[PDB]
Amino acid sequence: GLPVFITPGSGQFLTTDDFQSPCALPWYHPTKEISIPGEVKNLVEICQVDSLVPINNTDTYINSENMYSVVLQSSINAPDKIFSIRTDVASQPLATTLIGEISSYFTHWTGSLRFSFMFCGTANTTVKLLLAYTPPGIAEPTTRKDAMLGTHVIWDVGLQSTISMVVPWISASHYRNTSPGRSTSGYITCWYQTRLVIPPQTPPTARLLCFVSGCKDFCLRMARDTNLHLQSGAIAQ
Amino acid sequence: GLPVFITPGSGQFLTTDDFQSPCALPWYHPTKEISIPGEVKNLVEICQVDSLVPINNTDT
Amino acid sequence: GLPVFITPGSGQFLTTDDFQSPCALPWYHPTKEISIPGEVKNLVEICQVDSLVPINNTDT
Amino acid sequence: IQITRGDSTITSQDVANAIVAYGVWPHYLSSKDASAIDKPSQPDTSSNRFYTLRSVTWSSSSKGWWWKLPDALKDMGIFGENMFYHYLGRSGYTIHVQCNASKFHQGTLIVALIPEHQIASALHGNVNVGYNYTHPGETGREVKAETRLNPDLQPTEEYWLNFDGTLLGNITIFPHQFINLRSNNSATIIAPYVNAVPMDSMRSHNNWSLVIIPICPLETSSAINTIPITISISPMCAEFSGARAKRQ
Amino acid sequence: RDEMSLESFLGRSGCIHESKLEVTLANYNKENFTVWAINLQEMAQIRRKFELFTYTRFDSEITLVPCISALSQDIGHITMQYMYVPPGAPVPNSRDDYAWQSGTNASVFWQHGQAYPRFSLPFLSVASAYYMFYDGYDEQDQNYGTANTNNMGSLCSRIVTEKHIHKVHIMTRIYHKAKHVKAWCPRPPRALEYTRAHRTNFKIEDRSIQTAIVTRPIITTA
Amino acid sequence: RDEMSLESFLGRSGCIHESKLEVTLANYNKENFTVWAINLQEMAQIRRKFELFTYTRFDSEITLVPCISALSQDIGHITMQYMYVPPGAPVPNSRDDYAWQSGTNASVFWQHGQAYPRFSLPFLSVASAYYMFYDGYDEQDQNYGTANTNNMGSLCSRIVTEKHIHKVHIMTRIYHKAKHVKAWCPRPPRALEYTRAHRTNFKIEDRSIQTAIVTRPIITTA
Amino acid sequence: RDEMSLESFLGRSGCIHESKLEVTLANYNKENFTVWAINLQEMAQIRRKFELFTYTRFDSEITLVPCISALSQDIGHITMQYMYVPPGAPVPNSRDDYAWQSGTNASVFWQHGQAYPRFSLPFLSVASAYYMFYDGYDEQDQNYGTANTNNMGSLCSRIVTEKHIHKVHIMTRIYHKAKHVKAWCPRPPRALEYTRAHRTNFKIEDRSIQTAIVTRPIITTA
Repeated sequence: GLPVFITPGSGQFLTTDDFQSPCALPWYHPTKEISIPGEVKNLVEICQVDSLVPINNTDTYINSENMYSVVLQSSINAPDKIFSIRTDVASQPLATTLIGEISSYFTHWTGSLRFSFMFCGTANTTVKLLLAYTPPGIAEPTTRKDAMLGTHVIWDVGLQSTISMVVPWISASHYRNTSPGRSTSGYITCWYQTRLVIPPQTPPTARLLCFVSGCKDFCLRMARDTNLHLQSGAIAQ
Repeated sequence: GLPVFITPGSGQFLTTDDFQSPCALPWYHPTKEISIPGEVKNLVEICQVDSLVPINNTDT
Repeated sequence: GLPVFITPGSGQFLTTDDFQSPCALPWYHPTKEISIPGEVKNLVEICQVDSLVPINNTDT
Repeated sequence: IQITRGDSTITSQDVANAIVAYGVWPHYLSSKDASAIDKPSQPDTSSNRFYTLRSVTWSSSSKGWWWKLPDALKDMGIFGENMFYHYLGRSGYTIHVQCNASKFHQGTLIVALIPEHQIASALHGNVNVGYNYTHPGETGREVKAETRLNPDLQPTEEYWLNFDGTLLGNITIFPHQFINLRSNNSATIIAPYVNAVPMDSMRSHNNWSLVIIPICPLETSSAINTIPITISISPMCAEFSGARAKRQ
Repeated sequence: RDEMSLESFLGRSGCIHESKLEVTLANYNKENFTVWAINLQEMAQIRRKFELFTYTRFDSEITLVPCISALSQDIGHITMQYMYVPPGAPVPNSRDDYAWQSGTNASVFWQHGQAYPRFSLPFLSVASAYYMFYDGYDEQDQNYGTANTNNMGSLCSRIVTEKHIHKVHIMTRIYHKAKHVKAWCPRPPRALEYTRAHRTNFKIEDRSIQTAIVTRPIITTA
Repeated sequence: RDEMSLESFLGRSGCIHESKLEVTLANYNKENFTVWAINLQEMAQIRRKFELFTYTRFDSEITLVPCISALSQDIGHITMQYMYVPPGAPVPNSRDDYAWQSGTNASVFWQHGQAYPRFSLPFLSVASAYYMFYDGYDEQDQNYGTANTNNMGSLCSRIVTEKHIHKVHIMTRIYHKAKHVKAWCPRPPRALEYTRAHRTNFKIEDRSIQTAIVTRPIITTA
Repeated sequence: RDEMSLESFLGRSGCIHESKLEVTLANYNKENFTVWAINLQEMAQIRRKFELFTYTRFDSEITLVPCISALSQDIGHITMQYMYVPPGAPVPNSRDDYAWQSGTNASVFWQHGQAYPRFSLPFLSVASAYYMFYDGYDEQDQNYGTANTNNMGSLCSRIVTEKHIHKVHIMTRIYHKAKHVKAWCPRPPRALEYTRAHRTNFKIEDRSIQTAIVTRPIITTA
């Protein structure tokens, strides 16, 4: 009939192939589709959702909602530096957040992240927090001064319980490896510009929340298996 | 001749497949068809026919 | 389906062949290309570059 | 302002800065999606009003609360009866969570509406959650330390794990709203019906599940150191099918 | 963002089930046939991925990789019969049950040295999607969590040859691939080990709850 | 309603006949060949389906699935010859009968490791349809029920190789598939067990007539 | 000059790696799997050719040539599984590691008598080209010369069958072919023997530096 020449690779089963295959139920007409709200089409949709960062991941608060908040003091003797976290999507604490989890399912990432903060204090409690970003390459600041000498924000809580700041994408290559780096990672440091000021008969302390999501330019490439979930159990039915 | 690549599934016999096959009697011209009354084309035709329900299905 | 005739040479692996092959990472979008100076396209480019001849190739 | 819907009317709802679950507004079942070809009509504004549950007490030790819909409203006048005297039904809601506090109170709540919120059982082994405990009614389910009965039937108490093995703090992937006392004191969520079928047995399947976790503990210097959380739910485009004789 | 599409994330093929069959001499029928209720929740990695959404819909591509092993006495040529039994149809319970020759079921015969078998299945549920989670109960108000509309059928296999049987082992890796995928209502990722199929249960006996969150000594030092 | 079309209901393939052939040493010819008169009434399930109509017409697709089993002494390579003898043509009665090389018959050779044989047959009757039922008699006024125009021919098989024969068993499942189906005059479904081929007989010895109708104690309670 | 194009010079296929696997009886898992980090610098001839440029970019075509050798006791039918693990993904470390069934990796199954396996890989680096040379250092200021962006993944292989294992040897020649090649910044050809991978080191112990330059007695006589 028609002269054909078989090519190297024929008959092989490549788990990542893409060919047609006979339908086992050719006559069956599948149930119609209906309108279910919330269709997701791209994982980026999930990455742009702010999720709480377990900022206070110490042994004391490890398995409680307290691992998601930091306690701000009003006493004059609390250390200037409040908390610090690396900016690599896959590094702790970010790792276990929404964007962190989806990122752990890929090998290359790129883009900017958006950190948002919420002051869980009283309506009369005011304070000035210094939120500073440190580019990759240099070790995180050690004093309020050094911190404000770099890029930062003097956030005045009274009158605005929320604020966001965008960490830019600074890298040699277009996309960077999904695995956490220390010398190749940035830092987010929070400092007391002033302590908590409050009127009489008011809680001397207040909590602080931290959120994170990717921006429009956030993107992932080359899927791998997440390492945030290790299954070593029965899974008995 | 023409470069081809064999796909997973080739040579298999899927009982629900649908492919052509050589005619064993290529020259034979089958008896013509005539008009027989009552052609059925869909089982729904049979389902729309009222039938008695054995309503009194007791042992008696 | 479509009558085919296998030609002598099928299934062989000729190290100098030229056929397509399934991509193992079909979804992966490779890093964009940037402008690196000095692209070479033909070895003749290298042959037209004067180079010193070891004219005095003695043991000394 | 005040949203008056039916013979019920709740004050303090104000502007419309509420969230609309998954961006879809509650709608009546379209004939195209309908199960039994189409039904002549299903227009009934009778079940569309505000049912206000008893206010729950938020103390400095409160860990969380959750209700399941439609379950919570199984005993709420018309809606309740309707879902009891019909085989199938579908409905959207307008949940309205608000708490009374002063500028001298501080705290934060996460009010999330979770679809198909399949709870996890408390114990280890081959156990499962029992019907009675996932259908607490309007009373809801409070996170307690006390020991309960049919323990192997009881659902988990691990609120920080969203009661289902996921991490609280990722719970924001569901339609939600934060209630930061020093900013807002109420949240509102308008959710449409969500399921893989047009209608269902309201008795056996709870589509939505309203969860309320205090992410930032309540603190205050007032005499009574606790505030109330009031919840008002209003059915949206409720539809029913397979009606049966009542009062029989 | 093309690689971040559902098709790319869930549409990859993975081994959803390992099926071993051993030739037994005592009785011809015995339990030589193997029956497995199709379920994509058996593999944790695969499960966690799908459980990222509440509802999913998709077609399937099953590929079979048979691995024959002969301890001794040749028996090189054997014919295998893999059969797919649709949801609701009766499953075989003997190597010679009638099910094996029924025309409503789909079967594919494979004799060693043949290309790996492969076939497709359309969206099977009676609902418009598969439930990844179900806050509902049975009709008996029991077995809460699992959904009956989610049934996908069974994969069966029997050795067709007769006496050439010399106690040989048969391993059949079953690869599944979700095609034309659609998902609804994203949920947070599973943070703990799975313990049961069709249940979000996570508590393990005499073991502390362990998350992916790694603890540090002080929060001022990243 | 597409799946409720005749093509969907009767057009599915099923195993209409199992054909076993065993190597016998005494005589080369013996009865090594196997002859089977094509008949779709042998399998109850398949029969009841077709007997849902009075007259049917359709083309056929025969697929052969050979299963060789070697007890011992190798003999791995053997060539099989399947032959189709049209209605009215003489059937073979020896492994070396002339019929096997005749050109009016259709034969297909199969050697293990080859794709399963398959061929098509056109509507064979001399009438315009096959009779599912026949309220008539023979020309001798006997054998009432069966119709002569309904003959479809025979499927034959012989081992072609010569002495490499070391007493090996051959199983050949024959799959048939009705194509381009047409049916006339629907009839009620068969309610009892079949007892004879080509006869509606239903009475079984020393056994009560048993229907599909399940009895209940009282008609006021469903 | 068409044959002097980069495509012609570097685009030819060559054996970049020899992979031997031997059946070991002590433990089923053992180290039966084989893992190799893809590297085109292992073969001097191939290396010198590429090292003619500073930066290169290209897609790849891997072809596998399996050579089975049975010392005794048959075991003729065995199924091989070759797997490609992308850069950064975890590599298997046991014959039954989970990696072998993961869907993010690419696997190809080969059973003897089948066409040689073959698949393609796109440009893998996170940079815009592969570095043939690197006047740079590690992040730790160590291992200068090698570039991390140059990682190309790993080729793994395991015997899939179970007990039919009768101590047989498996040789797998891996052929690679650079496709759609591009190169930048030509460099002089390597004049000495290579001594290390990823290092221009040339000094060999107790041996004089030997070039390709042949010496003559007098320069007035060609």
